[PDB]
Amino acid sequence: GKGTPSFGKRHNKSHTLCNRCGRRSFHVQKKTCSSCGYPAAKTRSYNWGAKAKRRHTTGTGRMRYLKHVSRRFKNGFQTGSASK
Amino acid sequence: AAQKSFRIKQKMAKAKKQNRPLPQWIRLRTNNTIRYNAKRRNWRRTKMNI
Amino acid sequence: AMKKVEDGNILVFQVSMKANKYQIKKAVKELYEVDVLKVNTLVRPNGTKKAYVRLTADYDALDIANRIGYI
Amino acid sequence: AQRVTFRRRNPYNTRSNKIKVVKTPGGILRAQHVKKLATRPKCGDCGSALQGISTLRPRQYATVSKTHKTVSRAYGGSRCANCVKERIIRAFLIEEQKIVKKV
Amino acid sequence: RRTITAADRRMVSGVTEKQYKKGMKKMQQLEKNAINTQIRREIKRVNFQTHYRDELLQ
RNA sequence: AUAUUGGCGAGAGACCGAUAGCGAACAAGUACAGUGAUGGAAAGAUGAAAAGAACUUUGAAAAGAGAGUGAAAAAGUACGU
RNA sequence: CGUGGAGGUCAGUGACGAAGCCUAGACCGUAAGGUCGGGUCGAACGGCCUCUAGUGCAGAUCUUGGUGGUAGUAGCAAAUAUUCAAAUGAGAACUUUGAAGACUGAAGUGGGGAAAGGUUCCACGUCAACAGCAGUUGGACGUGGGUUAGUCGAUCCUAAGAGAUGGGGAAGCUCCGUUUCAAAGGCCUGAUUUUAUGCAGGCCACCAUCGAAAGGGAAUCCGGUUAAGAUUCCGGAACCUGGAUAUGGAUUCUUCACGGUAACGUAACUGAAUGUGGAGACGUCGGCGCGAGCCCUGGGAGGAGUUAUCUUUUCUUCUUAACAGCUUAUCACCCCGGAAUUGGUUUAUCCGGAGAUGGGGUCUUAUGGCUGGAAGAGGCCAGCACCUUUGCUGGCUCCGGUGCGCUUGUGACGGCCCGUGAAAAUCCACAGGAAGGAAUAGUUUUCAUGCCAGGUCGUACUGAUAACCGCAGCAGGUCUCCAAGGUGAACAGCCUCUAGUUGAUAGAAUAAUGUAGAUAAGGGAAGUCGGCAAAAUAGAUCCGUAACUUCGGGAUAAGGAUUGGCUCUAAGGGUCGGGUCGAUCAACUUAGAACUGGUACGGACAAGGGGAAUCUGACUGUCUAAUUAAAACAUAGCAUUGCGAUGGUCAGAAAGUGAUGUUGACGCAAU
RNA sequence: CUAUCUAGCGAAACCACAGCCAAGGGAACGGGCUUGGCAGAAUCAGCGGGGAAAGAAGACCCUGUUGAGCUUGACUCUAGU
RNA sequence: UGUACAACGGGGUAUUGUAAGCAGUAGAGUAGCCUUGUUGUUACGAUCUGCUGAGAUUAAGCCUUUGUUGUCUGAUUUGU
RNA sequence: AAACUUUCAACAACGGAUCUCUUGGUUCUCGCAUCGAUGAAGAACGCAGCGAAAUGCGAUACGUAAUGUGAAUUGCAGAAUUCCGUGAAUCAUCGAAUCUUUGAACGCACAUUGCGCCCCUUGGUAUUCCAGGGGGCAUGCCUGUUUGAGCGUCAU
Ligand SMILES: [Zn+2]
Ligand SMILES: [Zn+2]
Repeated sequence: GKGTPSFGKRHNKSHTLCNRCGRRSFHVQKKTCSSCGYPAAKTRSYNWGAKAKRRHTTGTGRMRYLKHVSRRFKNGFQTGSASK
Repeated sequence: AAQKSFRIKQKMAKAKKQNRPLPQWIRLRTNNTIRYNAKRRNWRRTKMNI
Repeated sequence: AMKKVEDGNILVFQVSMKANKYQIKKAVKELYEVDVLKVNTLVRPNGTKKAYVRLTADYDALDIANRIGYI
Repeated sequence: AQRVTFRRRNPYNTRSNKIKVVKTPGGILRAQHVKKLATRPKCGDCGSALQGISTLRPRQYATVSKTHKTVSRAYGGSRCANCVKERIIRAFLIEEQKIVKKV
Repeated sequence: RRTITAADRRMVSGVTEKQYKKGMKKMQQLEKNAINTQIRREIKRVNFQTHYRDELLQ
């Protein structure tokens, strides 16, 4: 049977977790993630996946550092002691 | 499985600590829209694909 | 755990996941001024670590845990 | 207490995961896991086995004495006694024939 | 040699036991309402098979 | 001088007004499906104020009937009409 | 006429109730539609002149959402089966306990595990939802507890393979290749502490790295313990590695042992660069031998059961770990000797002047025995006390036998091959003889003993007719280990012990038609496309068996008879005195004869229908997972074609690029 | 064992409105129309004539200035050699 | 509250085929005794014979009874 | 005749339309130019007295320091006049710091919480062994320093 039986022989993964996006996309017979070529330096992105370019792009996360630069520019990238 | 990794175990631990209800004192706040926990998960219904 | 204390000569701690049975040994040798002889660690499924230390005879774990404040 | 189990996590009957039942002091059967047998050291020339040399496994040869691994002769431990005989006769006879051809 | 329970932990943090009960009941109810809705709103296009073979020609 | 459906900050509209308008007015790129690429939702309104129904009684209990709060329970969290 | 919004206007209506909504209540208009009253309800909305559009729905197998009739209907019917009383509770066909009955029937409904799942494990509390009925129950809900490793595994090695560097290609994302056309590198003495190097003093020419929780691999066992963990914990007893280091012993003043004919031995007994060798390291089948565990069985010490009668009876406990010391063998080898009248020899036909037989010895130590561990543990029984803690006391825990038995391991051999049945880490030894060393002294850390340490991650549970996948608590599917008794050839089927379950919505009734399973007078394929389906035959022993034939088969050909139970006889072996006969142990197999019965007897289960001919494909095998298993495909065999490497066939975008090719015409490639 | 009756649980296909016939005519075979026959609540188990019964925007045929797989000495070109 | 009904029991009828148990001087033949026996005798021994056309079952959709025991006013609706 | 079926109304139900609302979108316009090897964007894990999220944050962990404000946070408990003050606060501001494991990701590798090397230091009798703490080890390229190579080449 090509169905209800042959869904029974499904117990070994062709995918596991990428260390750069954290989802089950790391093909392991070949070692490349399918949503961001991990060994590759560039993140996988194509301009036909314009939805995918919202689920991963800037603004999605914390923006630990980049959230503060408009605050720092406004003040002129000043430094030193706050004030009296 | 039994002979597992640590990444997996760590994620399972997270999913455990997530598998609790909503604390009732949340519901008494002054502007609250949260009635229950909708990100709830149990091994019968939904498998976490890790 | 409070059974393994008073039955054995054991203390049971929660320790930092980065520790390695040697740091633990020296930490108990330092903070509580005892002399362990055997550590057995494991990871709990809340992602924490648990440490069963066994204290040498001539150190009683009840006398220690009363000194701490959890009996 | 028949119908034993394995004691390790290799349920598949390889050469490494062999067992042997034993009746313990509890009066119950239990499966103890043997380790693989030891093949005799062979000779370098004739390829036959060595007489006087323990049959252990390799890294177990490090724990035992020199007497369990050798024999009091020239190529002892590595070559058969008769191969040595054939190695000595040859050497004498050659070096004497060359003398015979010199004078 | 014991003092603490979750009940004594939640006594101070607002809800007592009868309010825990009365909260759980409505919490469960609002969890079940959405299930009734999800089943209704899926029931149409759950049985929609992409490649059903229709074992009948003659 | 020019460009600018991106980012930061501002101002407005003969625009949509919760099946509309961004996919998302809400813990939405969330839940969930798929091996994976990818796909991808639903769901806003008690009332001015919780004053969110003390107390009595039947009931195994939910709940009910009386009472009571309220301007109004023909607003009782399943709550605007 | 009407709708959403815009500009003007009625100094427009309105919380003394706007808008909206219901109204077989009213009026106007041909009509689109407008207005009014009532009820409901609670905050904004209209008329008029004009502007402007996302402006008017019965429809589109329309989109989304919601709701009906059919319908309290089909139907909840595989998996042999449930019942009585009590306890709990609001409530019990379904929970718990007890008694009964029964099932899986050791290729299991048992006990564990790999993938996978992820806390489903255990407890306390609980029933709104889930468990297609119920539910006081639960893999559900709520709160919490829970996974202890120097020895198990990963980690380390490498296989098929993947993949950077240098380089070369490519517009480029990136590709080739993996030691290549690279200046690819550490490691040790003097120099004695400057340890930077003068020489040293030379060592292949290597040269990433990843890749197996089933291959390779350093080292562990018993008992006990928990709600749930344990080769991890407690107790006891051991081992390995890496390091330190001190005594004892050994050896040496002629510095680096001694014996033995020999195979070889021992508590030990320097040995560098380099080189070499071995183990790691290997198919499959068959029978033979040996062992372990199990099965069977005798005697005895204890306990339980039946007993109207019989039963020296039926059941059951009587155990001994890793590790360690001593001894223990098939093969092989050494010494003495010198074989045809050829002998020795295995189930199996090999072996000997290249030295058999024979006499005497050496080693390997799988394995076995004895002892230590280890009886003190565990088990069986009796006895005295207590909620303290749950304890205390006493006794026994012994001696055997048997085998084509079962599983398994292992050895010596044999057969099979145009098939000859992984590598590497790692460990050891040997050859060689560098350098070094002594007298209370030096080497000994491969002799014995002693000291220290042994990290990180996994470790619960199921492993499936409820924990994985299949939309699900699906009759499907998914790797493997252990494996009792009887019947019998048999792990078949049938019954049973240990262990586990007794779950699947139930009750009552017994109509048609059905599903599954059976029977049938007489005839016997007339039915039918057609003997589809079903039946008959079926096992073992003896007799007897054709044409045809590639001489191997056909063949269980066909075709006949027998088969139980009971009482017997005989032959088949081993011991010990008789055979250049006797007492005794232990066997399951064969043949025969009587007797006997409602002529029955492979008594249930299990279990071939046969024959004559034609068409076709040689055979075994393969495919259309889910309509076609076939005469198609394949096959061996036959033939043909190209190609002598600057090559044939094929590849790649290209390349200092690749498959065949670890190849070479008895080959590769194409038909 | 079902079906059947009962306690509990409880869907789906399908559905213009619906559901007695004959003849007539008619899109040439009506459940409805016309003329006649007839006609009495509510209904259970069965049945398989009918509802040109349900399933599926016929698959055969044809048309389309719609395509695709395949072949060749079709037209136009092409890797390679 | 009766020639009433039922549960049992009894009798008939019917089917099967001669029960358990006891006895035997039956019983191929083997093992023990002593006379060595036209059954000599004892033990086992499927089976055979007698009690035994016994025993078992017999209305559940058979017949009969005159024995034992027991039962016999619960609910609803209906009017020219 | 009632049940039943149908129609209408009232009340109640199912269901969530209409009306009103709107911290949301969409579109137009104006201004500004500001990521990263000083380790970005993004990811994993974890952090609160009681939180699963969202938001914030990083073992200094819904935050510390500093500046301004000048008495709150509030769901509960806890704090409490420090409240005529170097001072409350999920405040605002933000110029000092922290910033786990990662990621271009940089010692090697990574389906592993795997394996190394150098320096300083501490402990264990220890330059060598084990462990702990702190700091470093990527590649290409440039400028420069140092060392070295090549009968390429000069003078001696
Ligand atoms: Zn990724
Ligand atoms: Zn040799």
